[PDB]
Amino acid sequence: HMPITINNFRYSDPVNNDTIIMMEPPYCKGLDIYYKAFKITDRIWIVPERYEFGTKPEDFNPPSSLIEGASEYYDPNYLRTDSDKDRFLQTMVKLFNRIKNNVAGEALLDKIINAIPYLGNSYSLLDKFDTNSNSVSFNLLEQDPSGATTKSAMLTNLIIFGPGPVLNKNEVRGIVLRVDNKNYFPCRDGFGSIMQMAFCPEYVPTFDNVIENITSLTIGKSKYFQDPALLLMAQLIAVLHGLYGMQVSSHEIIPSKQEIYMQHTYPISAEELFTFGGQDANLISIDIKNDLYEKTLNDYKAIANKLSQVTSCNDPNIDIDSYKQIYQQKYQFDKDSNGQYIVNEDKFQILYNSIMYGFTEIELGKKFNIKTRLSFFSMNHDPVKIPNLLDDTIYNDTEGFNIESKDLKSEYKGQNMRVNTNAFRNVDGSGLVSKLIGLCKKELCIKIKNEDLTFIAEKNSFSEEPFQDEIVSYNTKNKPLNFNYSLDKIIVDYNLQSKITLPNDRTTPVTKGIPYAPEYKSNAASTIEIHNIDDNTIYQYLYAQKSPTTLQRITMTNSVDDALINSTKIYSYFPSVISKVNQGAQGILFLQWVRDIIDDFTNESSQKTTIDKISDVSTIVPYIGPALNIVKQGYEGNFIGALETTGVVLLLEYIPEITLPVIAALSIAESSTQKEKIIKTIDNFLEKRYEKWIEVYKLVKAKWLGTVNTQFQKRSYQMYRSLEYQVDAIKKIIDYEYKIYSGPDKEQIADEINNLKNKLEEKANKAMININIFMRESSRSFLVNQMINEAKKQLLEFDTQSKNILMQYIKANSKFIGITELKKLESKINKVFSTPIPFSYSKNEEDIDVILKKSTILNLDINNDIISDISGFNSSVITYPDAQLVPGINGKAIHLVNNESSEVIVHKAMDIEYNDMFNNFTVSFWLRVPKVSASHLEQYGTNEYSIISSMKKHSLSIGSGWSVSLKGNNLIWTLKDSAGEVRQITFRDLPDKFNAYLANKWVFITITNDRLSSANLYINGVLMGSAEITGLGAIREDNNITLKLDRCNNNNQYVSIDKFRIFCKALNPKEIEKLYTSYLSITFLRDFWGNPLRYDTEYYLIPVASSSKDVQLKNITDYMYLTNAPSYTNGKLNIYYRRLYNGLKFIIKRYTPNNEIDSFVKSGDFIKLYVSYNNNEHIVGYPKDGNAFNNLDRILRVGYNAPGIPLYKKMEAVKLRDLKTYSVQLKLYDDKNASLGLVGTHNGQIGNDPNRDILIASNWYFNHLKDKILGCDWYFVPTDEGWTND
Ligand SMILES: [Cl-]
Ligand code: NA
Ligand code: NA
Ligand code: NA
Repeated sequence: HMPITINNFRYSDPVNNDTIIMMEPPYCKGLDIYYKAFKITDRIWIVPERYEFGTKPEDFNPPSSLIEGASEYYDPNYLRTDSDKDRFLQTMVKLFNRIKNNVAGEALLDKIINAIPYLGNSYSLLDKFDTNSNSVSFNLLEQDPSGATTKSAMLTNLIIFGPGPVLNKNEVRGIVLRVDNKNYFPCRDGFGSIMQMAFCPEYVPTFDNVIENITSLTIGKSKYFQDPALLLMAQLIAVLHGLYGMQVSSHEIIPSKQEIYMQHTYPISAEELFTFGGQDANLISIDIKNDLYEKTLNDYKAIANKLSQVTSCNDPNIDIDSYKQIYQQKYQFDKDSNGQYIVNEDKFQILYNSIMYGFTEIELGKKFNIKTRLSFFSMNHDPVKIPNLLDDTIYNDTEGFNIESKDLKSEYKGQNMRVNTNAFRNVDGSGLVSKLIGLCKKELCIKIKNEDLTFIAEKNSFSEEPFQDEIVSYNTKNKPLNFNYSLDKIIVDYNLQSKITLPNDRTTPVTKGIPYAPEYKSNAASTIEIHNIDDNTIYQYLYAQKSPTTLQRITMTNSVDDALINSTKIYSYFPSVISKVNQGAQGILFLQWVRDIIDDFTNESSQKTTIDKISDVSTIVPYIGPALNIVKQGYEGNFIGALETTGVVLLLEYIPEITLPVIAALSIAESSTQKEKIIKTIDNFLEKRYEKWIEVYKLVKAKWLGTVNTQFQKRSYQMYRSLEYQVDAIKKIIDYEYKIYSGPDKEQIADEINNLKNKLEEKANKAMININIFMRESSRSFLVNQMINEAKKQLLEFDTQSKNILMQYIKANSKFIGITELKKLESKINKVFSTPIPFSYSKNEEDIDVILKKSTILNLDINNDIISDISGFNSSVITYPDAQLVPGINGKAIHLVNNESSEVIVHKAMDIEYNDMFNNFTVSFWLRVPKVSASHLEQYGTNEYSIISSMKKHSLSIGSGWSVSLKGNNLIWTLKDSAGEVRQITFRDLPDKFNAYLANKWVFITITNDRLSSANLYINGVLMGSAEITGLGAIREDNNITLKLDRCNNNNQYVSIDKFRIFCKALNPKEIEKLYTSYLSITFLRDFWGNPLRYDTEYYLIPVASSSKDVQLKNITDYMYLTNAPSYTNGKLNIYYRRLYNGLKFIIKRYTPNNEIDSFVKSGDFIKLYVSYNNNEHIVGYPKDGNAFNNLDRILRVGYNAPGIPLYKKMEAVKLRDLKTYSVQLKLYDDKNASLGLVGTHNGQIGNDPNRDILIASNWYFNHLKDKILGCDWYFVPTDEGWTND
C-alpha cells in the first residue's frame, strides 16, 4: 500500500501554487476575498483562519450566558497572528501524522480522499458534469514571476478552518446552494460536496469514568481530557458521510422542555449518535435506520442513471470516462450489458453500512489507545487548554499523550487529569461561558450548570411507524434488521484494496451561483434562567454537602437547611459517621477515633439489600433516599418500603408513558393463484411478523435509552458527587483534628492517618461499585419488565390478529395449495404463533487469548444444570424436555437423542450479526458421536442428518444459513446463500475406528469461513477439509440456532455437543491451536473417550505407544504382558479396528481416604491400582528385591502375597506429558517415598515363557518426558454404549 503523504510547511513559506495557494473560499465565490491555504494531503486543504462565514464580529466575544448546550470558550484573539497561524498549521500536520500512523486512521483518510464529490447534483441538467459550482470547486489566484495573475479553480473534498466563535466546539458542514429560494445540500442526497470544518486542536473537552465498569487495576474515578487527534477524527467521520452524500437531516432527538430539571441542548442529529457509536446508536429505532437506508438507495439509483447518461463536462479538459471510473468505484456500481451503471443491493448494503456505521469515535479510540466517553450522555466538564501539543515529551504522533516511556500508556494515564497535570491548563475564566440555572429558596440562590441537568428526549423524537398498517404481497422485500459495520472489517477491506490515483483537481473558474453563507446561530444569551422553589430539591441536598474552602472545624448535620445556612456544617446521611466526627477532643484516643471513623464509614457506605418484588436487581443501596431526597409520601422514614411498593420507578423524576398504542395487524394484498407465489407471500408474511416484534422491541429500547436510562445514569453521577462530598468533609475533619492534635505519638501516627484517609477513598469507591450496579440493574429491569411487558402485550394481540389474516388468505387460496401442503401450513403456523420472540439484553489485541475472547459472539456453557450464553451478548437458550446432560470437557455437555423433545434452541440476541454482509465467521464445538455399528452403517450410511443448523425456517422449506450434518462416517459443513446456492465440506472419517474422529471420542471441531477464499474444517486444531466458497451470495440465516437430530432415520443415533461457540471472524491456525489447547487441562485426568477418569470404575489398559496390544496376566502373584488384541475388519463398509473390552480390567482406589467425596481422579492423586480377576481385586505392586531387568526395570506383580516381603503398591496418577492425548502416567513409590519409576513395558524373556513386552516400573522414562512416543503412556478404557464390537 502506497503511504499517504502529509505535506510540511511553515505559515510564512511563499505561495507555490501547489501546496500553498491564495484560495477564494466557497462562501466567498466571486467576491475576490483570498486567504493563504495549505494542502495537508490530496483533496484536503487547511486555511488557518477563524471560521467567520455568516458571522458578525461581536459573535466572537464571550456572552454573559448561553441559550443551551455545554460550556463554551470564546477568545476573539485566537488564531490572529502569523505565529498563531504557524502553530495551528504545525499542530494540524502533527495530528494528521498521528492519524495516518495507525492503519485505522490511514483507512479513514484513504476513504475521505477518494470519496470525491459528484460533479453535479439534483438541480443539474443530469447529462453533463458540472464543476462550475461552489459546492465542488473553489477559485484560486496564481501569480507568475512575470507579473500575470490568473484566476482558476480546484476541486476538493475538505477545507479545514480554525474555529468559529466557540473554540471547544468543532463543526462540519456541507456547502449549501440556494435554489428556488430554498436551502439545498448535495451532501444530503447522494452527490456529496466540498465539506467545511471549523476546528481547534488545543481547547479540548473533558469527561470522566464515573459510571464505567471497574478494572483489575483501578476502582477510583478520574476526569480525562480528550485527545485532539480523536476530536479531529470524529469530525472527519462527519466529512466522510457528507462526501458520500449521506448527511442525515431528518430524525433528530429533541430534548423535552417540560420541566426545569431537564437539560437544554440543540436537537441531536441521528448522525452524531452513529458517529459516536456503541449502544447510543440504538437511540435511533431500526425503522428509521431503514428509512434512511431506503432514501440513500434511491439517491444512489438516481446517481447510477445520471452517470450512465452523462454526455460531457462544462470543463472540456476533464476526462468524463475517467471520472466515470472513480464514481463507479465510489458508489460501488456494477456495469450492465449495455454498459449502464446499476445498483447491486448486496454491494450497496456493504457500502452504506460501512460509511454510516463503520468508523465510530468509540472504535477509533480503542485502536489508538485513546480514552473516550462510554455514553453519548456522559458528563462533560469544563474544556481545558493543551498548550504544548508540539512537544513530543507531552504529545507524540504515535502514542498521543499516552506515552509508554513515561508510563502513561496504561489505563490512558496520559489523559488522566489526576496524573498528567503537566499536559493541560484550566481555561481563562473570562472566556468560559455556561448555561446556568438559578434556584432560589423563598434568599439563598444556588447556580446549577446545564451539564448537571438530565437529558430527557421529547416524545416526538420517536417513530410511530411500527404501529401503522403493513402490506404483504409476493413482491414484498425483506428489510435489514441490523445496521452496523465493524472497524475491524473496514481495515481488512482496506488492506485488500489497491491504490486509486485521482485525476487532476484543476478546473475552470467558478462563475455561476451566489456565495450564500448560512447565518451563524448564536448561542449568546443575555439572561439567566431563575426559579423559586418551596421545598429543597436534589440540588439543595447536594449543595448542602459541600465543605468550605477556608480551613475551619467542619461538623455534620442530618438537616439540609441547617447545612445550607451554616458554612461550617455539612449535610450527611450516615448517622454513625456524624456522631463520630462531631465528637470533640479525644486526647490520647485520637488515632482510635480516626480508625473508628473509617470503620463507621465502611459499615454505612457498604449497606446493600434486596427486595423480592424486584427480583432481577441484585444490589439495592438504601441511603440513596436521604442522600438525594428521593422520598415517597407515607414512607418518609422508609425508602426500602417505598421502593418495595413503587418499584424502581421511584428513582425517576420523569415518569414516562410506557403503555403503547395498538399495532395494526399485517394485511395481504395478493391476487395471484400461482402456488409458488402464494407460498412466497406466506413466507414474506411470517418474516414481516418477526420484523414487527424486532421493530417494536427496538423502539421501546430507543425510548428507554433517551428517557429512562439517562436518569439512572444521572442518579449514578449524583451519588458519586455526594460520596465525594462526604469523603472530602471527613478528610478535612481528620486533617483539622490532626493539625491541632498534641500527643507524644503525632509524628509516628502520620503514616496511619494517611493510610486511613486512603482507605476512606477505597471504601467510597467500593460503595460506588454498588451504586453503579444498583442503577444499571434498575434501569435494565425497568426496560425488561415494565416497558417490554407493554410491548409484549400489544405484540401478542398483533400476533393473534395477524394469524387470523394469514389463515384467511390460506383458506381462500386452499384449492391452489393442496390438502397435503395445507396440513403442513396449519401445523407450521400454529407452531410459529405459539412461541413469542424473546427480548435479549445484549452487552455489545493484547494477545491471542484476548482476540479469541473479543471475537466471541456466542458461547454455550452449563452451570447449575442449565445451558446459557456466557459470551455477554445474552442470547436466549431454550432447553427442551429430552435434552440430556452427560460429562463434558469442563463440567457437563449437551446430549441429544433422536426424538422431537431432544432439542436446544438459541434465539440469537437482537444486535449480534456475525455472517451477514459477507462477514467472516468461525464456529467451534466439542463433539462426541458413537462408533456406528456395521449394521447401522448398512441401514443408514447414506442418511444425511443435521445436528446443528442456522438455516432459515420458511413455511414449507429450509433456506439460507449453515448446518453441521452427519452421513454415516462423514461430517458435513454446508453454507447456503439466499438464492439457494451451496458450498460444502465433506470430511470422510478415518476407517481405523480406534483412530477415527467420529467414533465415541470427544473431538474439537473448528470451522472457519473466509467469504473471499474458503471454508476450512479443523479437528483437534488440524486441518482436515477445505472448500472454496468464492462466488456464494449473501447468507440470511434464521434467528434460531438449533441443536437437534434432524431427519435422522436411526432411532438409536445420538450425539453430544460441548462449548458451542461462534466467532465474528475467520480464525487463523495459530488462533485455533490456542483455542483448542485452552480447553485442555491437566487437573482432571481423562479416560480413553475424553471423559473425567474415575475411582472405583473398571478400565481396560492400552499402551499409547502400542495401541493394538492388550494387557494380559500370566497368573495371580505373577507378571503382566502385552499381546495383540482381537481385530475386526469390514472391506464392504471400509471400517476396521482392534476390538475393545478384552484383556485385564483395572480399578483405581484412593491410596488413603481424604477429605474429598467426589470420585474424579485428579493429576497428582495417590492411588492403589488393582486388577479385577475371578471376581476379586488384586493389588498391583513391586515386591522388595523382586526381579528387575538389569536391576532397574522393576517387574510389576498382581496380588503378590509372600509373607514378610514388603510389596510396594503406592502409585501416583499423573499427567506429565502429551496434553492432547487422553492418556495417563502412573508413578510407583517404595515405602521410603523413593520413585521406583513410571509404569511402562520392557522387552524380555522369563523362564520358558515366550519373549514378551512385560509391565515394569522404571525411572528411565523421567529422562524422556519430552519424547514424542513413550512406553509409559496408558489409555484407560471403560465399557461404553457408544462402542460395541461388531
Ligand atoms: Cl521373584
Ligand atoms: Na494553535
Ligand atoms: Na459499530
Ligand atoms: Na454548609
